[PDB]
Amino acid sequence: FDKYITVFSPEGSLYQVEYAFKAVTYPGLLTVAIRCKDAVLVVTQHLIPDRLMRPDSVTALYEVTPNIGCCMTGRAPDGRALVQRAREEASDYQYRYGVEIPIAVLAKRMGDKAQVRTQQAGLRPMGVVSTFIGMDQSDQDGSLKPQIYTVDPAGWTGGHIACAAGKKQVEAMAFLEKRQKSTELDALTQKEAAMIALAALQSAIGTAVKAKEVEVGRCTAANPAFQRVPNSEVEEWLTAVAEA
Amino acid sequence: TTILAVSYNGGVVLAADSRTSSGTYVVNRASNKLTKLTKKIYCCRSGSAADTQALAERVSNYLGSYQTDIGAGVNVATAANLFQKMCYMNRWNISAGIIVAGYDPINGGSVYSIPSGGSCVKLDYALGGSGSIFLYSFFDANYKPGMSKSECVAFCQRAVAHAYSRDGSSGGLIRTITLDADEPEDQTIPWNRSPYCMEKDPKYVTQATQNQPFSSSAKITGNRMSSTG
Repeated sequence: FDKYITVFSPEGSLYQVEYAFKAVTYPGLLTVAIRCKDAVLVVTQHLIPDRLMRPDSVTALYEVTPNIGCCMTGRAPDGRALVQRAREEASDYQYRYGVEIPIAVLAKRMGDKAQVRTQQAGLRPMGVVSTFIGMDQSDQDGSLKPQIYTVDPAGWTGGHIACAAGKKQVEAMAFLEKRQKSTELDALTQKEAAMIALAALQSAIGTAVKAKEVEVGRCTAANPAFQRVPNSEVEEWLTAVAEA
Repeated sequence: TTILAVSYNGGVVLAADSRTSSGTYVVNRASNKLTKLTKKIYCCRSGSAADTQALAERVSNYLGSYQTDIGAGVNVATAANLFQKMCYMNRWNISAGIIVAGYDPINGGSVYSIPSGGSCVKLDYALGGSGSIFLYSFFDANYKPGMSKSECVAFCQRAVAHAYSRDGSSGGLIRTITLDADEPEDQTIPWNRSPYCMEKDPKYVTQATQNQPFSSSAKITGNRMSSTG
C-alpha cells in the first residue's frame, strides 16, 4: 500500500521513486557527461543488437533548445516525453522572457515537474535521469562557461563537474573520482576530458567500445550550439584512449 | 512604411525604410522592420508596429520549437502559413501587412505577401506598407526578373528610395538583407548616401515660378528673390 502510490513508508521514503531510480539501471545503457575548461561532452552508450534497426533513428541525446542538449537515461519513452516537457518549458520561457532559457533554470523547472509526479498520487514518476548540458553566460565578464545539470525521478536537480547515469553509474563515478585526485578536471582540454569520459564508459561496462557503440554530444565556448560529434572525431579519442 | 522582398535565382532580398511615424511626427528614425523568424527566413512588417512585432515573436517562437523537434531546417512556406493563420485569426483586431521571405534548401528563394485580410500569395516580389503604392509602377517599368544577388540589392535600395522620397510615412535608412545558401548579408544604406532622393535630383533643382515679380510684361522670368529686385 506504501509501495503502489506516492506516499511515505514508515521510514519516510517514497517507494515509487526508489523504484524509478531502478528503472534508470534496467535498460543497461550508461551515459557519462564531463565539463572541461571551454566545453561539455555527454557520452552515451548506443547499443543496437538488431542488425535491422537503423542506427541513425535511436538516440539518447536530443536537442532541447539550440544552446542546451539533453541526454535521457532510463525508459527511453519517459525520456522522449521529458524532452518534450523540456522543449515546451524552454519555448514558454523564450516567449515570456524573450531570452534563451539558462540551463540552470531549465534543469530546476524539470526538477519541479518531476517532484509534482512524486506528490500527486496516480502519476508514475518518469523512470529516467535527464542530463542537460550547455554553455551558460557568466554575468561578471560575458564568458560562456560550460554546465551539466542532472534531474532524477525524485526531482533532485544538481550541477556536475562530471557525472554518470545508468547501468554501472557507481563504477563509472568511482573511476571519475579516482581521476579527479590526479588532475583538476576544469583545467583540461576538450580532447583530455573526452579520453577520461570514454575511459569511464570503458572501465564501467568492462569492454573496449567502438565509435558506433557510443554517440557523443558537445557544446564549446567557440560553438555554443549543441552538436552531435561525428563518428570520425570519436574514433580519434578511442584510439588515443587505447594508447595511454 | 515601405517594404519589399524580391527573389533572385539563389535566394531573396528584403528591403525597408526605417521610419515609424505617429502620422506626422517620426517616433523612431531607425526601426528594423526586417524581423528574423529563423536563421534564413525574415519577415518585413508594415502597419501597427505593436501587432507585427507581437506576431513576428509569436511565429519566431513556433518556428524555433518546430525547427528543434523536426531536427531539420524550416521551409519558408511553413513560416508564411503560420504567419497567415495568425494574421487571419485576428484580421479584425490587428492592422498588420507582412512579407515573409526566406531561403530553405528545398524550394530556394520564396516570398509571400500576407496583406491585411490574411491572404497569402507566393510571388516573385512583394510590396508592402504606405510607400508600396509608389513602387508598383516603378516595378512594372524597371524590374526585370533573373537579376544577380548584387543587382537585386542595388535595385531594392533604389526602389525603397523612390518610395520613401514621395511617401511621408516612409523615410530614413534603407535596410536590406539577402537570404540564400551563404550567411545572411544585412546592409543599412543611410539617407545621406541613398541611391535616389528628390533633393539631389537635377529634375527638381530649378524652382517652380510661383512668386514672380511685379512686371510690365506677361513674360514669366523667375521667382522674386531680392526685395531690391
